[PDB]
Amino acid sequence: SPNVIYILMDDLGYGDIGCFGQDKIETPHIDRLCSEGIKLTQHYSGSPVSAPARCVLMTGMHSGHAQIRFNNELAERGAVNNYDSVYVHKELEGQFPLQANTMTIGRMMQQAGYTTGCFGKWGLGYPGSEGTPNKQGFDRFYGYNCQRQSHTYYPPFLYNDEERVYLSNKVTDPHRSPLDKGADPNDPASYAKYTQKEYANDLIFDELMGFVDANKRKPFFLMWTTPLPHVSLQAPERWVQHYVKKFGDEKPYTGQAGYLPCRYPHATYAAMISYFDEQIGQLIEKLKAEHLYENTLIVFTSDNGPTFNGGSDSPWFNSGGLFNSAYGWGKCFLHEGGIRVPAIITWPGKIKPGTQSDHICAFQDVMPTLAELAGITCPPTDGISFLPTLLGKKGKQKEHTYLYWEYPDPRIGNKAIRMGKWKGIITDIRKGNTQMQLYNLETDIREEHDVAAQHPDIVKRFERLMKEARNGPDF
Ligand SMILES: [Ca+2]
Repeated sequence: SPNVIYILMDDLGYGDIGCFGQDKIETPHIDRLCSEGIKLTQHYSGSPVSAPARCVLMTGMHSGHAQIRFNNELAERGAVNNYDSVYVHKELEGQFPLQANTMTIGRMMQQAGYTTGCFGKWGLGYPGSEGTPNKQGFDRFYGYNCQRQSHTYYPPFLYNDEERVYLSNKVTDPHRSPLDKGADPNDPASYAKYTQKEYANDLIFDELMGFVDANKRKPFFLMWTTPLPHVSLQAPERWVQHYVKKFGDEKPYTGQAGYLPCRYPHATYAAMISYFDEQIGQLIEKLKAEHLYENTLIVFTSDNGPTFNGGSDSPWFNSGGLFNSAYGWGKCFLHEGGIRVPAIITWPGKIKPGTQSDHICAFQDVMPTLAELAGITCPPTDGISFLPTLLGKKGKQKEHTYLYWEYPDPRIGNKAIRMGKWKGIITDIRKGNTQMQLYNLETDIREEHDVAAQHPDIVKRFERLMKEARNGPDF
């Protein structure tokens, strides 16, 4: 029974990595990983935003049954959106917590005899709540507790388990740090203030690598929940200048769509993804040097589809790959562009290299996949193990009747069903819309041609399945 490294990136689109068609952003170590394992082409998140995605991944329940179904900042506590206030008052930090005793994949692997660690970003409970990493199946945690904190990669502090660790970085509000009055928006000098002493991704990595060196002769389950490449656009100058030389000059980003200004927004979005690629490069080198590559299975995926704000340019990178990535089609919506995420798994000598499965699976399935892989009775779950697909024995791969998603955000409100080629969405639910859009993913992968009027029988089946699939108060 092997080691597991579950690498989860943040707002990385279907087509943001070379082996899913990315032309501009170099992902050598990620492509090398693909070439040495199975590429999943119909792998879905729990949600088109972070907290419910990670809730589904951890709990093994789908977005219609899950504890957390939207990004909930608990603003009743006070000035949660003020970074000065959050620096002083940890009671204002982070997001709605998981309940105490919640069976998470971390806790499952723990009572399976695995040393467990999470490194990067949490988002599933505020400091001192019953939902902190260390109380939710993780022996070890390091990085951002809070999704709002990670909006800057030079934060004033991070967490080492339950304790804060203060950094040589001035407290900033990345939503309220415009360019100095009458600074030339075309001079890189005017952006220098968005680079401080300690880049969070450096620290998170040093600590993840320390955890590996610490547990090399032990069975370990390690989740690398990096906040990259979530905006703001901050990356080492080495990696930025690589892409300024490649892409050439470009219009500066001056914060029009929130987060920090950025002189070279394209070059910097690339730099961010290549920087992280290179970290994966060093991890693999260490696994090999410590003779662990053969006994270590590795997942690489993204928590949701690509974004529309913060100086991101998803259309220019075609970050959605097969799917549209403009606002409405990606992050925050149940269009394929937002919920389908690139997925790679390697287990050398067990998984077959250079292979591909189009098996329909999702974050729910990760719990039972790990339970089967670890030889342990699976807790209750909405998941179906996809270990049979990983090991080439399609003959014993159970299939979902259908997949359900709901994102009951306060503004819009979204429910969706996939069942074979048929993909139904109800959006604008908050505005009182009950009308379903129906897409044939086999003839219409970009979901640009509603055919709900032509299949009243399928719409009705889907309407009933949406009622059966879900728990809790409706919206
Ligand atoms: Ca995300």
